[PDB]
Amino acid sequence: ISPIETVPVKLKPGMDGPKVKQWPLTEEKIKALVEICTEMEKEGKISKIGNPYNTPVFAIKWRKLVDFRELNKRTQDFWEVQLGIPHPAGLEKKKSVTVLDVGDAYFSVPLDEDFRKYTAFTIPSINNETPGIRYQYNVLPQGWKGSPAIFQSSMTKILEPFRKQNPDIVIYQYMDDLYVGSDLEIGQHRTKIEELRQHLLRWGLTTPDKKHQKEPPFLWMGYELHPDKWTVQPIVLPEKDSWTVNDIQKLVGKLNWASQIYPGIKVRQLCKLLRGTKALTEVIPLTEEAELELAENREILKEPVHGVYYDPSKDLIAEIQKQGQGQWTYQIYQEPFKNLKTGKYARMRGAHTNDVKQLTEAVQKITTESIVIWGKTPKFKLPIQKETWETWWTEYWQATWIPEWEFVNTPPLVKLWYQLEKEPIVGAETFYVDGAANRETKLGKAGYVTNRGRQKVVTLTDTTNQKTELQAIYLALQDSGLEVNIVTDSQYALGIIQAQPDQSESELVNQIIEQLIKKEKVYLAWVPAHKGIGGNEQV
Amino acid sequence: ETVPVKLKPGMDGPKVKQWPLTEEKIKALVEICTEMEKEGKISKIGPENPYNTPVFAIKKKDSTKWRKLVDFRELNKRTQDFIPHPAGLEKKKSVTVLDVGDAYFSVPLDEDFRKYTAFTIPSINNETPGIRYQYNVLPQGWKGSPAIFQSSMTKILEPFRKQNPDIVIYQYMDDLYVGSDLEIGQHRTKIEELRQHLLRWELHPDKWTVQPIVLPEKDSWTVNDIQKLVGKLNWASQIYPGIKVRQLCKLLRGTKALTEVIPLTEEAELELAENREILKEPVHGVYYDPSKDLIAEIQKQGQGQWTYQIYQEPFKNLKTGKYARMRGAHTNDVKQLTEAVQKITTESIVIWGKTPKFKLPIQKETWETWWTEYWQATWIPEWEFVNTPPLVKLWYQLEK
Ligand SMILES: CC[C@H]1C(=O)Nc2ccc(F)cc2N1C(=O)OC(C)C
Repeated sequence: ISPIETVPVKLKPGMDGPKVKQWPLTEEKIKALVEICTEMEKEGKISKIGNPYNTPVFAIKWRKLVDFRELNKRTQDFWEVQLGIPHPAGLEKKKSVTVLDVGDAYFSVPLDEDFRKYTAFTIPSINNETPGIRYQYNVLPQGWKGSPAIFQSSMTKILEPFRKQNPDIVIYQYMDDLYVGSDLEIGQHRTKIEELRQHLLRWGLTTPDKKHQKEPPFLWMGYELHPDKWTVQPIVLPEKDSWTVNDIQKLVGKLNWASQIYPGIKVRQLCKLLRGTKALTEVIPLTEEAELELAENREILKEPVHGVYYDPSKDLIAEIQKQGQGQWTYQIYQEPFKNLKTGKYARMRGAHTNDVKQLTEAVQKITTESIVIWGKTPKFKLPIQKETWETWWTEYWQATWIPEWEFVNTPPLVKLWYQLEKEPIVGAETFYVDGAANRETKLGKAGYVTNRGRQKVVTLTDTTNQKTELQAIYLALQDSGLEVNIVTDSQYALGIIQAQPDQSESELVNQIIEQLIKKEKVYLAWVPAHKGIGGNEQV
Repeated sequence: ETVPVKLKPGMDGPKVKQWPLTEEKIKALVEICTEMEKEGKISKIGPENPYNTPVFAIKKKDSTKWRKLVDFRELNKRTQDFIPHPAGLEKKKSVTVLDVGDAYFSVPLDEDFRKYTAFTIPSINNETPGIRYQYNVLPQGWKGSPAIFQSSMTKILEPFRKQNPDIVIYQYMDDLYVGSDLEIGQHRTKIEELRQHLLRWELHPDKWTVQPIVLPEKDSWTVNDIQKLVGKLNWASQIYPGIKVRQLCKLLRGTKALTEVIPLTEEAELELAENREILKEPVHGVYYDPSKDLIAEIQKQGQGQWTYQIYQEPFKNLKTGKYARMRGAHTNDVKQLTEAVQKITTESIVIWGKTPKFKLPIQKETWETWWTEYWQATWIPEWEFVNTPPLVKLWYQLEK
């Protein structure tokens, strides 16, 4: 009947065909369907039949709608159609690029005859009684689990030839589209498209004539695409006198998206407006800052952000910036100031980490991205001195790495905010710290005793097991000279501190970190708790 | 002719995602994959096949050509079950491994099982739908292959076995392990002899054990010195209950400057002495249990140094060791770790005939995006990522 071989489809093991009841429909909705199903019948898409299985048909001139939700639930799993699709930055410049809407192609593919029975549905009647008009599908049902999958594949095999015959011609199938591009001359190109078209058609595949086919630049996940370059679709920021929560959330969503392409976008103040909101429809007045912030953003969004495609014959370079603690920005280009890509990474907030570490992560994300965008790794231009890197890494407890990179002195630089002494400090006071707190009450004390006789203690209410110890340590730091030694039985220090964090979730920690950073020299030492170990036995 | 291989009861086929690959690697897999398809070893597949297994490309020990590698770990696990370990293999003066992966292609894979062997070749930037294939012959890496081929493997091996007995032959997956006490030249020359034989169709186990811990020795000791010494021993007492810190901890009373020197009491003196002696040997009563999983933990010591232990029960080591990075891996933590894991696994196979489960001191992301870049072995152990406890490190840092 049709060119293409069908693909063998099965119902999930054990399950069986749909058994849904056909809704009752108005006399005018029924007529509309009766007429559509006749045409479809004619065209050969559906077959008259009248089969245990049934699926509900609808009516939205009228346009019909069949609900396969049940069928689907019972349909075997397939090899999923990648939701990961091309990102402009990883595309090539083409002298030309066409698009072939094969919309009607869906219904142009044969359905495993062995499986059609399942698609059986029924046109109702005014007469709740009379025998409904029974049909079933011969081609891929609009809205059926397998459809997407199959169709692409089919398409794929049909191009296998043509592609092979035209190594200098790129074809991209997405949804019910075909982005065919190349570097041939307009006539050569035109001629080839027309060649592609008739080949598809040789398979019962229909495309629109040259006086229908869509035009450049093309819309792609946020960008307008010209065959020589891309520009970001300019984004429109509403202007209202009344802003609801919903409103602010959408906005923020939008703004955030922009941060990648556009530099300087902020939402801190806009985000504030969502505090303690009682309802989506709740109206929140914009504060001054929020009115301002929002303003500078409208200014930034005017600016046209134009970009450059991927030239496979040139270096791939990524440069990074620390826009704040835990905030990083990057741009990937091949030619100074002509980026194929940019982006920023949200202030990842951990339990305890450091900037060098964070930098390393950014680098890995970036890497994984490109491996995809370009199937290649960029040469890194990083705001950190090789000395810094070698100091930190060579000794960090955890396996880490950064691909080929070079130093780039563009403040603010990423550094080691402090380095615990490798050995105890001679002449520096020695604080023997300890903290204890009633497990259950959250009442405790924390203090130290030094070799110089200095002592102290504080009682703390509403505190935990760990918090005291740390506070112990905190105190010691406050009360010591630019050089100190601190002994503790805390397991938590041994790590969290000895692994030298310059940022944390724990505010306390944060404070200790501030303190640590301030000193000239700090040596921390750990000893087993509950031991005859002096100092520890004072505590 | 084929044996009806099946999945463990109620188990379904693997559906693992393909990780992104360097353009280069992709180009190779395609070249490779077309070859195999030509030779009918594999066949492109339909979308009605939802399973998948990751695949990738390597350039193992010394070559200008890429080798296709497939991660059947999941499949393996779901594959039904079906020669014991040569207790002496471990006891030979020298071992050599062999890649007999090829032998497998010479065999058809059960018709109804192939679907599960499905794999996908990517395309940079998803510019092309992946290239789907499924095996027709026994694939390299699947646990089923060495087995269903055991029959013809032994068959072709006997004549060489029976021809020498002073040599041991052990097969693990795609690999073959053989050891002899013969000197270097003879050993090798004999190996080639074996290859030749097979063609027709550097380990020295005697250094592996649990390792010796040595405590510091000093002219004079400081409070700190002693505190550290004490923390170590104290911990160590979870392995040796004879280890004692009583005397030492007494010297630690009062609140002296970390840097003040302390004179050692004769008691403390003997204590140290007594502990040194306890540590002169691995803890007693440690015996490999075949029914349990083998665990292999690793620590980053730094300066390219790496310690590791292989145990089944906590503080009961079957073996411990150090590994020092190879040449030209300097700036590469990942490469070294990768190198070591391979080494530790080979040594695990050699000894008990199976791979351990690793605990890695590296972030999942870091490991995942780069381990394949330095892998060379046909097999692939299991692994999890962890945070190294500071003491475990300091302790094993003390090995002789
Ligand atoms: C077919 C050529 C291919 C490509 O290499 N560069 C461009 C450049 C501009 C475009 F408008 C499209 C495309 N191409 C493509 O497949 O883009 C899809 C995401 C639409």
